[PDB]
Amino acid sequence: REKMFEFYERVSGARMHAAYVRPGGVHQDLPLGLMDDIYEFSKNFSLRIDEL
Amino acid sequence: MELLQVLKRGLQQVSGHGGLRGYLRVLFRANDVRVGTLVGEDKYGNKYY
Amino acid sequence: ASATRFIQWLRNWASGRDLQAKLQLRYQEISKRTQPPPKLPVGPSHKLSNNYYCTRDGRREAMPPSIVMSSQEKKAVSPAPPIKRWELSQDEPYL
Amino acid sequence: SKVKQDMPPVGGYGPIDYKRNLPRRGLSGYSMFAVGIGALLFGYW
Amino acid sequence: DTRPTVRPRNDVAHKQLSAFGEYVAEILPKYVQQVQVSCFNELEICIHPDGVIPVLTFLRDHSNAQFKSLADLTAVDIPTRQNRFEIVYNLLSLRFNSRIRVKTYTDELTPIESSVPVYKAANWYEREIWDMFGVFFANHPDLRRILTDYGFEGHPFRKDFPLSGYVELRYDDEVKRVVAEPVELAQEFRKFDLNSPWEAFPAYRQPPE
Amino acid sequence: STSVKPIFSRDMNEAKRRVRELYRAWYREVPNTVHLFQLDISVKQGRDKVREMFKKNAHITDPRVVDLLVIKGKMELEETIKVWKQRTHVMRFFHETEAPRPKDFLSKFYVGHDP
Amino acid sequence: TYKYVNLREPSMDMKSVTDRAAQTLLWTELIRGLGMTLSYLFREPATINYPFEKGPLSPRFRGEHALRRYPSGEERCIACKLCEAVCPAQAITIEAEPRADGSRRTTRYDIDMTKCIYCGFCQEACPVDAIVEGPNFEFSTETHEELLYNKEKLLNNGDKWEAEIAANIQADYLYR
Amino acid sequence: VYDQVEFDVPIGSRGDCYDRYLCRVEEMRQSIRIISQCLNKMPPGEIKVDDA
Amino acid sequence: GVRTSPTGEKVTHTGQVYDDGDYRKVRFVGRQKEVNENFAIDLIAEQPVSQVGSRVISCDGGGGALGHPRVYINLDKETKTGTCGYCGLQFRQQHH
Amino acid sequence: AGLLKKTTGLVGLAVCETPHERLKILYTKILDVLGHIPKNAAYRKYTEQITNEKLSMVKAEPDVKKLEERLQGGQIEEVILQAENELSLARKMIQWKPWEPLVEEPPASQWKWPI
Ligand SMILES: CCCCCCCCCCCCCCCCCC(=O)OC[C@H](COP(=O)([O-])OCC[N+](C)(C)C)OC(=O)CCCCCCCCCCCCCCCCC
Ligand code: SF4
Ligand code: SF4
Ligand SMILES: [Zn+2]
Repeated sequence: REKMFEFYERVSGARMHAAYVRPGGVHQDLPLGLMDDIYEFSKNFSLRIDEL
Repeated sequence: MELLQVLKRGLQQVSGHGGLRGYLRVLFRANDVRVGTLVGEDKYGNKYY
Repeated sequence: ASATRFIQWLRNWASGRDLQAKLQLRYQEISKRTQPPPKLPVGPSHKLSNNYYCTRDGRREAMPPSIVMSSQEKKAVSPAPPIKRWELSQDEPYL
Repeated sequence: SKVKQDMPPVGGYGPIDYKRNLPRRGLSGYSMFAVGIGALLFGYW
Repeated sequence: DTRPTVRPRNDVAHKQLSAFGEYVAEILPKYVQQVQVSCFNELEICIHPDGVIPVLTFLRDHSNAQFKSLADLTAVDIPTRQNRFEIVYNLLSLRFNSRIRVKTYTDELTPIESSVPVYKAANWYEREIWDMFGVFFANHPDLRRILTDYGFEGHPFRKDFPLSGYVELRYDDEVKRVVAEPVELAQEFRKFDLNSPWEAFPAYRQPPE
Repeated sequence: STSVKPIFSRDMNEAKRRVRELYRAWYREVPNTVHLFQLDISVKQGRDKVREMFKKNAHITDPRVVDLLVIKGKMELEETIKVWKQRTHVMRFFHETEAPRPKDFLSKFYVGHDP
Repeated sequence: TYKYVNLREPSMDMKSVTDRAAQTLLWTELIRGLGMTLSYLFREPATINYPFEKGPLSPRFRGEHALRRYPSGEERCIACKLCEAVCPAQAITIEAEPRADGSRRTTRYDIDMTKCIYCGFCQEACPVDAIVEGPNFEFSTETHEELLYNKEKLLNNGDKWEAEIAANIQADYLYR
Repeated sequence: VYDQVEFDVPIGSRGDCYDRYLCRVEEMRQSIRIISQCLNKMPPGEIKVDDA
Repeated sequence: GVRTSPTGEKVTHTGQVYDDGDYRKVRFVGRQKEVNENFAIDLIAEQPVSQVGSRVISCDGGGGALGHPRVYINLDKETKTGTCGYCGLQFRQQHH
Repeated sequence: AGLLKKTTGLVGLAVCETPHERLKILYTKILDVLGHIPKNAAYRKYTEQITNEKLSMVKAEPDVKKLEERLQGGQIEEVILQAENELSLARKMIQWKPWEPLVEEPPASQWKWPI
């Protein structure tokens, strides 16, 4: 969860209350390199679920 | 064999901090005894690793 | 990553999974924290001709609600066609 | 200059696992019981 | 539907929902007062407040409806209307993948009949309406405040209730308890007048008086 | 036009029956409330306050309004009896901290601009 | 599409029945769970040595408010009051008057940081990049009054944090 | 764009707290399934409606 | 610049100071009155006037999108210097 | 029919060993109830039309799984429950009498929005 707050904070600047999704779309574009890091989180997340 | 290497790394930390006196200073001030590359220093005395 | 080979085996055996391939601590595979400057695209309305707002004004295309009835042998109907039964997943029907 | 936007790699990202993987483990039920019975007999003796 | 910025229109739903409105009005003339379908395709049935149970039961149980889920039940305060309170029922039909809104009205003193017999979800929703707007639902299992403080006097969501209320709380050491006192604000709420003097939407222009 | 759905009472005589019944329940309940909440007031003080609240509205003549006031009272009874309330809520009727406010022209004049 | 999470029936052959019995009597599955906790024991902890180590942040981070300057040293703020109008919390209070040189400048610029929700709307609304939510998050106080910021406080924060603030804007102004 | 992503809906059978646990845990897996598709089919263009 | 009152309190760039008989200066007893020492009115005046060769000049404040909205300043009056309404910079037309 | 289902899949809903017979009994019951309703009422004319459709499909198709597909009401046990609900509604309509004209027209501007 801490790592996913880092994805909120990188798009919006807030770990929780981003206020990112607004009527008409979103406030700012994804910063470069974010999707690569989201892929890394997703690649290793199923294992964390299995441990649970 | 791996254990012996690990123990060497634990003693090189003591020398890398300037000896036992330096090693203990950081242990009690910082609760960490890792040794890192000095990126720089500021005008107030803080060191960055 | 700094774990000795014995410890890697011990925790791999106990867990039962190759934990060193999918470590939960990020190392050097993350993106750089300083990135090249972007250059973002422009919208469909960034045009110098044939771009009158009266042709792309959604707010002004909204109309007041239609009044179907007001106090002021048909076949029966449903609010919408009956819903379609779902199909079992072919990826993994049963967990 | 050309547009630069956070976009997927040209070939696409590698496959991402999502299904459950609880590996099967251990010895058979018969074998585990036999070992326990064997330890008792040796200890009793 | 090639205009990038404009919401697409779905006429198939508009024709479908409009017909079902005629269907309800024909079947329940005694209570239905108006049926309207919006530009973004949502059907609203407006009824006399004495048909809440008949209309809701028909929608729940009729085989060409089957609105088994009460998604929400709320109220709106419109002071200018002599019946200031508009009671709104939003229902979901899983069988037909459709939603319908039912509207009725009441005033400060006139009760509405509780819908708990039709949907057991309405118990708490009706309690909230009473607490927040002061509308009484007759024959309710247990009608009592749900969101406001114990002993709170007033109905906050009415348009005539001040935003910051009439009383505020603090702890007093003399009596060694939390006490309520009239509200005084170090910084008064600043009312901003934002409406523009120029009309924006001609299609909704109200006929001149 | 004047024909209106009732709440419970069809006339003021039937409503005033419910007011009196409610006063009975409150009058029985003050002795327990003082004991249970461990208040530092007397039973007479609490029963006086109940009388004051019932007196405030002594002017109404609409059966429907009286029904609502009775409904609201009965709710406050369920709260107090069941100890949903707390000592702070019960003691808010007595306004102990609020220092007396002036109620004569000269006193209002010396302090502020209010009527 | 849908899948069934728990609609499997067991096998009633003797080997399967015996295996389940062993699981019941020898607590195999419970022992399995003990292994996972044992594996985690020999993993490196995720803890950081705060305050000597800090958690990562981005240039977009919304922190302590500051009032900025042009390179000349002149205040960027022109008292337009757009920040005051957009603030969802009514946390900003502004009074303005003509300066002795005729400039449109503020006499009051107060932010109640106990009303702020740190949403950044006031730095979006500003047309001159004057009010910014800076990087700092370590400004906790021993009293409430210390969190009611006036113009002098916000200007000192700008002069205190300008070097970091400007660099972060340089990184993100193309996304804005 | 939930109609352009493929995912399976977990369904219970006994209506108990255990089935709801399994639905939520399996819903986490499907979200990873959706995230993989969103990462690879992310389109270029603007991010807020071009109507100022 | 920061000038001090007869009581000793520092005056702000808005001219605010507590007069001798005001009780509100007790809040500074044992603490401080925070005043920014860089007065923007004094620093802008230090900037030299720019000599340009046109009747009209544009100012964005510097930095492009990091400055202020672009405006155009008329320099046809020789009894004054064109000033920007945003950044306070002054311009003058250079006699051709 | 075929092999009986082990489960409907819905909690609290039990498999019916005699689906066709139960449906025929219920749909026929509904038509009897609708007889008491006045003829011109639209509830009678519509409820008859759909119910007689459903009744015809039960008699035509012996197999349950084919019947479920044609009825488009989910599992046959879901359909049976819906029949019971309509029967309950039909009996209530007789007392409500919603085919009668509107009780009262709303105030002048009750449904006007914006105000
Ligand atoms: C050979 C010559 C003749 C002599 C033969 C002697 C008999 C030998 C065969 C007997 C088999 C006995 C098996 C062991 C006892 C079974 C216990 C039992 O009843 O389990 C059922 C119980 C119940 O399991 P359950 O899930 O089936 O419960 C429901 C039971 N039914 C369905 C039947 C109604 O299991 C447990 O006890 C769970 C305990 C939970 C707490 C576990 C904590 C973790 C402990 C892990 C470490 C354990 C190792 C400790 C070692 C200590 C070292 C000092
Ligand atoms: S960050 Fe948001 S809440 Fe805080 S002062 Fe700015 S606009 Fe107001
Ligand atoms: S929006 Fe910017 S320039 Fe306008 S009043 Fe606020 S801080 Fe000053
Ligand atoms: Zn300028």
